[PDB]
Amino acid sequence: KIRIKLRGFDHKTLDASAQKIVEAARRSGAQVSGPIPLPTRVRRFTVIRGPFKHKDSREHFELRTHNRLVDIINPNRKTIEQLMTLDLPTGVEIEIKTV
Amino acid sequence: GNKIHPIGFRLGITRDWESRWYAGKKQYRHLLLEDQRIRGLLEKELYSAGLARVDIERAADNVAVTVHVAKPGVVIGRGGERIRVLREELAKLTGKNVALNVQEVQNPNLSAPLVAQRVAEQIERRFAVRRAIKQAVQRVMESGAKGAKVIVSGRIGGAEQARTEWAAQGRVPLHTLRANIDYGFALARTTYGVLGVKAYIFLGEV
Amino acid sequence: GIKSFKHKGLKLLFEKGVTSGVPAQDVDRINDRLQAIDTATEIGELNRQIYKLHPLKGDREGYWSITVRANWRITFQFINGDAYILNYEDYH
Amino acid sequence: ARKALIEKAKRTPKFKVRAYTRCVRCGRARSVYRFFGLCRICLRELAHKGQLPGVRKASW
Amino acid sequence: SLKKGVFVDDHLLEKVLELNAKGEKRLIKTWSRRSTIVPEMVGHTIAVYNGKQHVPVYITENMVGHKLGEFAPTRTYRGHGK
Amino acid sequence: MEQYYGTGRRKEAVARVFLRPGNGKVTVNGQDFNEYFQGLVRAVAALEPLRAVDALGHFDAYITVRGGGKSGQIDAIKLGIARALVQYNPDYRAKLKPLGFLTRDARVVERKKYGKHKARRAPQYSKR
Amino acid sequence: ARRRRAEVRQLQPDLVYGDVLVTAFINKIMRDGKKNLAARIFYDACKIIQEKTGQEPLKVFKQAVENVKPRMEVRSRRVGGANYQVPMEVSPRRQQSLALRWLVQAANQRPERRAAVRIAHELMDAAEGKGGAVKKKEDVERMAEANRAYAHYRW
Amino acid sequence: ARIAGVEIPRNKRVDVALTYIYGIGKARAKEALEKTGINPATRVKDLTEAEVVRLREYVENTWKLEGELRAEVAANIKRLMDIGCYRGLRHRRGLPVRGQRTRTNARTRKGPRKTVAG
Amino acid sequence: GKGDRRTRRGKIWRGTYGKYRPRKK
RNA sequence: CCGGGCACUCUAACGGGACUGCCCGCGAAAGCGGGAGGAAGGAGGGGACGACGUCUGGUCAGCAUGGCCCUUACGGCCUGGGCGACACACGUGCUACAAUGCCCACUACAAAGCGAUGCCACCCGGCAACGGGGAGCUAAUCGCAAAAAGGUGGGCCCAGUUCGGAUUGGGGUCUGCAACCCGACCCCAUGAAGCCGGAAUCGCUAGUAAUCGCGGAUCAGCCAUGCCGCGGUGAAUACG
RNA sequence: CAAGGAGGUAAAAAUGAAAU
Ligand SMILES: [Mg+2]
Ligand SMILES: [Mg+2]
Ligand SMILES: [Mg+2]
Ligand SMILES: [Mg+2]
Ligand SMILES: [Mg+2]
Ligand SMILES: [Mg+2]
Ligand SMILES: [Mg+2]
Ligand SMILES: [Mg+2]
Ligand SMILES: [Mg+2]
Ligand SMILES: [Mg+2]
Ligand SMILES: [Mg+2]
Ligand SMILES: [Mg+2]
Ligand SMILES: [Zn+2]
Repeated sequence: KIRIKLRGFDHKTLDASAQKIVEAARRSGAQVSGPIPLPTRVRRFTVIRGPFKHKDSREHFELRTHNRLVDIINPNRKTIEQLMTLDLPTGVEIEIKTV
Repeated sequence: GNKIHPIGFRLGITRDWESRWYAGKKQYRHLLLEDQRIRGLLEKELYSAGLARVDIERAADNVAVTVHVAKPGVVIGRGGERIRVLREELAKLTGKNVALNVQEVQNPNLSAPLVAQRVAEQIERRFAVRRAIKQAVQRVMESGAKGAKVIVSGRIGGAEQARTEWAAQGRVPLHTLRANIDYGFALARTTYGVLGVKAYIFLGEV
Repeated sequence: GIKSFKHKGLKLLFEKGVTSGVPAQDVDRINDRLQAIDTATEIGELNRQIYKLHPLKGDREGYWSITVRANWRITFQFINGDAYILNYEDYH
Repeated sequence: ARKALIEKAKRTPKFKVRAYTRCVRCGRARSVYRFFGLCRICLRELAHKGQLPGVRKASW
Repeated sequence: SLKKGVFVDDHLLEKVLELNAKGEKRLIKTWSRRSTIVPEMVGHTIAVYNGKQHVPVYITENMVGHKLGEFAPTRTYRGHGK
Repeated sequence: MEQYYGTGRRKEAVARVFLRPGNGKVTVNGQDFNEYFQGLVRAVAALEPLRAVDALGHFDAYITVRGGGKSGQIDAIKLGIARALVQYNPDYRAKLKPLGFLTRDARVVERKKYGKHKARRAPQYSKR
Repeated sequence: ARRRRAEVRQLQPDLVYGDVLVTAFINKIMRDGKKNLAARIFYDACKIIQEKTGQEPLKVFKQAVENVKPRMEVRSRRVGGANYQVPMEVSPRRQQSLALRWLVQAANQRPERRAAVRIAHELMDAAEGKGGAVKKKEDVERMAEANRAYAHYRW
Repeated sequence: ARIAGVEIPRNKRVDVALTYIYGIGKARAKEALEKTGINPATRVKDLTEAEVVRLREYVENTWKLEGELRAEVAANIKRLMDIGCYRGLRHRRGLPVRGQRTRTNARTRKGPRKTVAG
Repeated sequence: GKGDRRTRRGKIWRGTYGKYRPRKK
């Protein structure tokens, strides 16, 4: 019933921090749908390489925003207990909602 | 010439970020401006420390700020000032958790920003630049470096004629990705103008 | 007499007296050459030693060029007692 | 007109259409990205610095 | 092309209406084409600014959607060598 | 009714090919292998690996397709049909190689590169 | 400087025929990369061949190409600011290419209204040895004929 | 059939033949024959005289067309004669009315090039 | 007629819709 | 669409996968040719990556900065004008001169991206632009979008013509304090030049050229036919 | 199988550029 979403710019921190919550939910009495890899939202932009006025030949950058989903079954305060405030991100945004 | 910033050229693999936080739109713009104003405010009254980095991390009103310094001499024991209101003056336009840490950069002769900054000081001391370059390189090479390279360009020793002094010992492969190459830069302000100091420090990888 | 300007700085200096188009130390220099190019009834008069006068070559044929200072040239076309296309150009 | 001109860019009153974007790091009025609030010049500088969270070189 | 607005300058009209009761003098300026021809005060002259000076334009019916400054060219041209 | 693998891809096109051992030479997806591919000459070339083998309608085709346009889909179907008959007939390998019906064909649309007008077409100039 | 001799490109055989030639012809018909319209026109014209003559288009088209084949062509070469025109032999690859190219071009040169009827007729005319392409072929061989003088320059 | 001021178009579809009148174009064309109730794909070759009469009576009336509306259009430009606006001066000088680019182009009103050279 | 504002083709090219190109169904 | 299942497809995270390693021939070696080996090969196809230096190259109008100069002003505010001027000349382009074509109707098949101070389903008015409503969507959920070339049907029949769309009159809509100078669309009517281009001149060697539409940045709006990306169909030729 | 010596030698294609 409990749905958690984890967005992030770094994939290595995401693929690891959203895997901790798979271990911290499985070893507390619940069935956990593993790291669901939602598609990425790549936000590119292309900037002229020079401060002057050399239109041809520039250089572009991208801001990949990754999405990862995980669902746990029963909202028992046994699994809730651990995933309550035992948070270890580096700024990774987490969404917790039940529906 | 034309060569890409050896830091940006890595970023992903080798050399991580310097401001590590995540946000969507309507927030990124505000938090980046604040973030940059922290870097701007710190650099001023903390230059005497000579800061190699200014790492920043966030987590909803958490704002962690790690200041790497060769010699953290300007911290002086708890209530001995140089930290108290100093790490608290940040929250005069922030008001968030101003968690300011201090790191001890062990060898300053292996920190590119510090190397270039030491050189740029010497330019303003009216030192002989070519000899200053040579020494700084060997100094870096003396402290165990796998390769080094310092570059001062323009208006050397005053004198109407922009020059470019060049020195580099050992190995500095900029094209390679598994490089671990530290890059630093510094503005030397002189009574006759402005000149830039590049500093490249290289260690192994694989 | 001068009749046309290709340089906006020179043009303002001679017309309105606006010196914010030229170098500040070259205001008196640029003035006394323009006036001499103005009172000139023939190119022969623009022949004083300090100007280093001389017609250009190649695609710049028909053009003249007195020297203001350094590598800076006042280039123009002199025809029928008048100068045209007055330009303050670096000789490159 | 540059100092009094980066004033108006933040002042923003009097008719809603007279308000415009403006790089914060610089004072550039052109090529100002809404996402960063920066000009294309500054954005490139900081992206190479590493001071742009997540922002990375694009190769494909 | 407006439809539910169809506007004239309030300040142009203020000056134009309070000088319209039982008659007036043609001495009346402006600084905005922005307005519109305005019926009533047709037998009037509106010195419109063209960027340089105030051109006395005259109203004699015939004009409507043409605000003002169309009766106040801003450029000169006049000829191209010929 | 039945199943036989199916993974044919060509230039951003995905086709899952099944075939069910029955004399009814049939179709899939929208309408007929015709109908859905009518007016298209090269559409019927996807069934060439069946001609390469001894299949004059021995299977009931079932290919769900997606992505790309018709031609790529048709190409992908060819790769899927072949991928089926090579799967449940491992000895039918000695015809998918000489005839070359088994290749993903990495030939895909090349990226728009800056400066150039499109892929490789240079923007054209005059010196003067 | 052509270090590689540029290997000969190979095509896909068509539908119903299996030609290693017809598809090459359909390609020349093709404009803007629309093989659908291109192939249709040819097969359309194939249906048109059946009407005006009781012959199978696979031979009518085949023989037409054979009749619009340049035995030898003129080649401009060396010494004198490239002043000479040595009449050279034509490679089977080039006879191939010229035949199909001249066919389609002469076909669209015809005053007819539909592309199919132009193709069909130009093929029938060429199969006989009458087509405007056959003119082009015979013309190119005239040029090659008149240059036998310094043909011994060869190469 | 001498419909308005013209008669020319014979064997060529009435929805098309109608177009050959200054005032008809394409929209008023099918609009006129659906309102008159006549088959658009007809021969135009003098078909049922009745359909032709009804068509003529409706078309030639209703809206202004041919030489009459050419006169009105020319008179609408004559509006900006007097002491007219800016748009009138553009009709005076012979230059484009809608304020476009005249540095190059604008040949459809200026006319073919004259070339000054200097 | 990619530039004629009275075609489904010109309306495509221009982007906008209208009478000569309705917003589907 | 549900029950349920997730093997297929897809999503994105680490991996495996050729190193001419194996066969024949050549060679002193490097290597080269050829052949089963497989999805793939003798740098697989594309990216990012640009040596010492050169051009007194470019950039004081992104920014920093030495020197010179201006300070009731070369600074500051405002309304208006101008950057959009046009006898002409050149560059890069867009749309065409048509029938492998145009118009109308029906009917398919993409990718890469953007959106809750917005994208706006579905209804209602309206020829339409658009306006009234109003559901869903913090978005592999809802929406932008039906991709277009294609196919099927039907109509023009080669004539400046159902080609071509400029220019101009009129009537409207939307943003905006306001669109005269100078905004984009919508509708009516006009329908020009052009029937394929002189001397010259450009691009591209395989998903390539050509051709077709789609997205995004900037952005109230837009003069975008531009630029940066996406996929659809898909040639020709290389003797030398 | 490894060249020493003898001989027929390209055309149409001119100029310089603006302080050391
Ligand atoms: Mg360009
Ligand atoms: Mg393409
Ligand atoms: Mg204009
Ligand atoms: Mg011209
Ligand atoms: Mg490399
Ligand atoms: Mg220079
Ligand atoms: Mg400056
Ligand atoms: Mg301009
Ligand atoms: Mg004509
Ligand atoms: Mg014609
Ligand atoms: Mg190539
Ligand atoms: Mg001479
Ligand atoms: Zn900036």
